[PDB]
This record gives sequence, structure tokens and C-alpha cells, in this order.
Amino acid sequence: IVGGKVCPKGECPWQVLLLVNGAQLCGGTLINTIWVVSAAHCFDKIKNWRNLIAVLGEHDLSEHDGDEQSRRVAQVIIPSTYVPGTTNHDIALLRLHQPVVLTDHVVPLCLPERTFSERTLAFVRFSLVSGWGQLLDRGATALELMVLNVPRLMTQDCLQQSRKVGDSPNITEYMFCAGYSDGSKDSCKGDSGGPHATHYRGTWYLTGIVSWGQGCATVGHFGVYTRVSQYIEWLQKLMRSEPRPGVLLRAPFP
Amino acid sequence: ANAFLEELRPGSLERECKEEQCSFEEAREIFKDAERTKLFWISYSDGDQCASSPCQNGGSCKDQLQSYICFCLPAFEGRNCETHKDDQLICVNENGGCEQYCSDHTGTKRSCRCHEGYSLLADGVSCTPTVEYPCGKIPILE
Amino acid sequence: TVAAYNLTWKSTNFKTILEWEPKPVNQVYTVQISTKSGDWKSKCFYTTDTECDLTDEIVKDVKQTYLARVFSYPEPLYENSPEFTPYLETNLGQPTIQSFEQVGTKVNVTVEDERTLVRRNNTFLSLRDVFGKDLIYTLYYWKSGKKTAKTNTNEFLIDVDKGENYCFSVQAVIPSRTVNRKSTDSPVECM
Ligand SMILES: CC[C@@H](C)[C@@H](NS(=O)(=O)Cc1ccccc1)C(=O)N[C@@H](CCC(N)=O)C(=O)NCc1ccc(C(=N)N)cc1
Ligand SMILES: *[C@@H]1O[C@H](CO)[C@@H](O)[C@H](O)[C@H]1O
Ligand SMILES: *[C@@H]1O[C@@H](C)[C@@H](O)[C@@H](O)[C@@H]1O
Ligand SMILES: [Ca+2]
Ligand SMILES: [Ca+2]
Ligand SMILES: [Ca+2]
Ligand SMILES: [Ca+2]
Ligand SMILES: [Ca+2]
Ligand SMILES: [Ca+2]
Ligand SMILES: [Ca+2]
Ligand SMILES: [Ca+2]
Ligand SMILES: [Ca+2]
Repeated sequence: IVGGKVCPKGECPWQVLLLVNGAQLCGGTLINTIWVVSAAHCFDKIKNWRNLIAVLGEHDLSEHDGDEQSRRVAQVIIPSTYVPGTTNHDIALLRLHQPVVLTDHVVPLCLPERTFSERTLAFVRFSLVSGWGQLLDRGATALELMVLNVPRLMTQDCLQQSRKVGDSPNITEYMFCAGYSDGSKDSCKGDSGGPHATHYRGTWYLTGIVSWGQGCATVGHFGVYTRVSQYIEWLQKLMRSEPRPGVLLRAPFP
Repeated sequence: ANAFLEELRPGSLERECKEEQCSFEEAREIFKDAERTKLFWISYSDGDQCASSPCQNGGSCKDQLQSYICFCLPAFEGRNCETHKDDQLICVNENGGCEQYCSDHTGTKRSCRCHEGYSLLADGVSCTPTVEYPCGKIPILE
Repeated sequence: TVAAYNLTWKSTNFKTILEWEPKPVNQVYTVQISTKSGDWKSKCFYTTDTECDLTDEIVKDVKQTYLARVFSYPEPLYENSPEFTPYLETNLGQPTIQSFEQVGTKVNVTVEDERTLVRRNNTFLSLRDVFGKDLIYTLYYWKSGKKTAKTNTNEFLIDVDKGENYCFSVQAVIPSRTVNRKSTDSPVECM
């Protein structure tokens, strides 16, 4: 996270930390005791699929306490339309091997219904993005969970206000932009897969996923998030499905 | 206006423009000066656009030059107060007043719903948790 | 569908209405207004008009800078409007001289402090209630030679030659302003 602040322990209870081979990998968003939503590009180069770990209740990667809960990732489901190395459909549904215990420091973020998210939530100017990602462009990651409030933009304004680059990726209907273009605040590489949580009338909902962008807080550029509203059905259908043998699962989309 | 022989009489704005309708000439004869005549004739000839009684639902029209302004009653709005602020109970309008989910319905009024882990209170708009740790809530802040 | 264009702000005494084009032919519109850091609020849902009264929204804080965008239907096609800061841009209506009483060799010309669309506690605030000191009225009168006079209230106390008669005209003016600093001249009145 760039230009943000530390999330007071417990105030980002749905934040997930993804570790591969004990090493830090990406962020995530818990939406129920059994499922975690993250980004698909986080698995572009995973070799040991049997070594993915999801930690909840995390906060300070430097000090352990009893709020921490670990779970092996039993399954990583990526849309069949996602293409490693690219940007479209940057989404992943992860099944934990054992359900996590809901506490004051571990709580899920609500997966909203499609229309409610497109018709209402998408019109809430601000939402929270967080993670243990880089505090600067090409910088080092954070030890304590960082959180940042970023304004949302409609693709049309995002484009009009973003200065074209050497054939960068298109901003599709499966993503949206949020953040600032002055070089002050934005999420970053190490935050990939983390939540873009939106507050609405007393409850927080999942509206996006830290996905991609031109560097981190680059002047004349915004952060790009996976438009989750576009996958609600995909996710629910899958969460009701039976577990598959291997870890990696490419499910058809739509 | 000009009756017979009244023109022999000097000019008076009262008898000529207030008490009757006075053409531009009659006015020019009272004011003499071109600009003074034009500054008067602009408002004098504009014509009260509030005559149509454009403002609806008990509004109040305030005349302007070639236009009006409608001051509406609390429950109204729109150029002519034609908009019923009570006839907008659809989901796209402030989520239909619902706390979480909103569902429009042909003709009838919209219905509200809640996310798993919550329930709809008798007001048909709010939602309360039906589990200890409903999604979207931050424990240490509740 | 064709995205709307030429979105223009029409505001007088805070009565604010956003207009646009073209003449809807198979397409309906929906307006959204907000403050730079506020949530987007919809208005004039699926209207077939090419206008939208945003008075009730902007009067909530005439000092805010609202942006508006018109959604077009047969993310949807839209067009953003120019920024609108009510207080700094709303046109001052045509003044109306309330009266003028003579007291010897002086005249008391009184300007009617018209009301605005700004609601406050179940009532419409006047132009003075809103602009306070930012508002002044200027008098352009003459011995029925041009004469002027400016006041920081809604009245003018001027000297006049006994016997001779006078005609009067006033204007609302917000000196600080850069845009629409004056209203049009009020109707001419003579004692
Ligand atoms: C046109 C090149 C982009 C596609 C590329 N831009 S970049 O500048 O190369 C990123 C970058 C920035 C800083 C150090 C290292 C890399 C990009 O973004 N590539 C993807 C992976 C593509 C994959 N499927 O492998 C990526 O890095 N996603 C993580 C991420 C999350 C949030 C932000 C943010 N809020 N801004 C930025 C980046
Ligand atoms: C009353 O008069 C005004 C004059 O502009 C007109 O616009 C209205 O349509 C009419 O009802
Ligand atoms: C004019 O103002 C409107 C708002 C209503 O109060 C009317 O009764 C009044 O005449
Ligand atoms: Ca820790
Ligand atoms: Ca006559
Ligand atoms: Ca005559
Ligand atoms: Ca007569
Ligand atoms: Ca008379
Ligand atoms: Ca003549
Ligand atoms: Ca005459
Ligand atoms: Ca004559
Ligand atoms: Ca008129």
C-alpha cells in the first residue's frame, strides 16, 4: 500500500495473508469460514500447490499472537478465461482445508448480490484497499497491515484521465479503476488479491480485488481492481460445488 | 392609450402607463431620453410569465424577465414542481431506502431483503444479525 | 444510444436545473450529482426530458462544488457536466424596488430582499440571508444626467432637489464574484 496508514489490529478482520512455502505471496478476502477470494495472477508461478497457506487474524508479520489462524488451501479455482501473465479476469476462489474460527479479529466480508453492487455499492465514492504490499513503487513490503481509502471511477473517466502507454492492457467490464493520479496514494504489487471493501449503511461488502496497474501511484494513472460484481454467480455456484482432486481448478466463465 | 385630445396634455407615467397600457412612444414621451426609455420598457413590456400558473402542486411562481421561478412545497421539485418526491420508491433511488438488498416490483412497492446472517426487522427496511459474527461487521467497533 | 452533450447549468437564486441535448429518440436519461468526495446520488430517473432540477440537492450546501453526469439508455453511456459552485455561480434574479419614502431633501429607496430556493428551517432564505456581506445593491437613478449609489444593506438614503422628480433602478451585485456579479436592472420606478 502506498500513502496509506496502518489498519488498527482487528479493524481489517477479513484480510487474508497468502503464503506459499512459508513465503509471503499475496493478500485475500475471507467471505465465509470456508472460502477466500483473492487474485488469479497470484498463482502464475506456483510450483508447490500443496504448500499454499492462508492466514487470518494477521496484523504484524513480526509478532505472533493467538488471533492468528492457519489453514492449508485445499483448492485454487481460477476462471477458465484467465491467462497467466495477463490482466483480465484476475480472480480466484480458494477453498480452505479446515474452516476458520470466527472471532473478534477474524470475520468475513459480505459477498453482495450482483444488482445491489452495480446499482448501489458501485456508487459509493470511497472504499478501503489494504495489504502488506510495497509502501513505495519498487519498494519494500510492510510489516503491519496497511489500509487506504480510494475513490472509485467509471472506466470512461479512468481512460480520459489516464495517459495512454505503450499498448497497456485494456480496462474491461471485468475491472474498474480507483485511486489517485497525482502520485500520492494507491495499492501495490504485494497487495494483489487483497480486498476493495465498500462501506454501506452499517455493513461492508466486497466490491473489488487488488489486481493491476501502471506501477504504484504513478502520476496520471490509477489502480485497477477486479470488478467482483461480475463474478457473484460464478463464486456462489462454485461454493456450492463439490471439491475437485487437484488443487488448481479452472472453472468455466461465465 | 390615446383618447381624443389627451395628447394635448403633458405626459404622466401614472395616467399613461400605470393606469393604462402605454405604447413605447407614449413612454418615450414621458422619459424623453433614449436609455431611460429603454431601461423602463424592458420590464414594462416583458410580460409576466407567471400568468400561465406554471408552478404545480401548490407552488409559487416568481416572475423574471422572459421566465419564472417556481418555489415548491417540501414534497416537490422540478422546474414546475411537477415531481412527486413521494412517487420515487424504486431501487435505483437511494437503494429504495433499504438497508441492504432492494427488489423492484411491477406497479407495487419495492421489497427489501438481507444478506445471509441477517434478518429483516418489522419496518421492512432494516437488517439485524442472526449470528454472532455476521459478514461486514467489525467486532471491536460494535 | 447517444451520450448526452452540451450539458448546461441554469441557475437563478439557487433554482438550479441542468439541461442538455439532444431531443430523446428511443433513449431515456438518468442524472447523478455529487460533491468531489461524496457518493453519487441519482435524480430524474429514466426521464425522457432533457432537463433535471437539482435544486434540492445543491441547496443542501451552496458552497460545495457539484459535478453532474447524464446517463443515457435506449456501464452506460454518459457525459459529465461542468463543475457547479452554487454560491459563486447562481444568477441573481431581477431586483424589485419595494418602495421609497421622501423625508425633506432625502429619499429612502428600499430594495425588496427577494427569497431564494435555499431552504432553512421550514423557510426560504433571502438573498441577504445567504450572501450576507457578499451582496450589495447599486442604484442607478436620475432627476426626471446619470446618478449612482451603492449600499451594503437593502436600502439607499439619497439627496434630492425638492420639487423635481426622480426615477429609480437597482441591481443585485456580489462584488467578490468573477462570474455573474450583477443581476439585470429592476423595473423603473418614479416618485
Ligand atoms: C501493463 C503492465 C501491467 C499489466 C503491470 N503493471 S506493472 O507496472 O508492471 C506492476 C508493478 C508495479 C510495481 C512493481 C512491479 C510491478 C501489472 O500490474 N501486472 C500485474 C501482473 C500481471 C500478471 N498476470 O502477471 C501486477 O503486477 N499486478 C499487481 C498489482 C496490484 C496493484 C497495483 C496498483 N495498485 N497499482 C499494481 C500491480
Ligand atoms: C407560462 O408562461 C411561461 C413563459 O415562459 C411558459 O414557459 C409556460 O409554459 C407557461 O405555462
Ligand atoms: C408560495 O410558496 C410556496 C412554496 C408555497 O408556500 C405557497 O403556499 C406560497 O404561496
Ligand atoms: Ca502476526
Ligand atoms: Ca391616456
Ligand atoms: Ca397617452
Ligand atoms: Ca384614463
Ligand atoms: Ca392612479
Ligand atoms: Ca411621439
Ligand atoms: Ca403622451
Ligand atoms: Ca403621443
Ligand atoms: Ca416578466
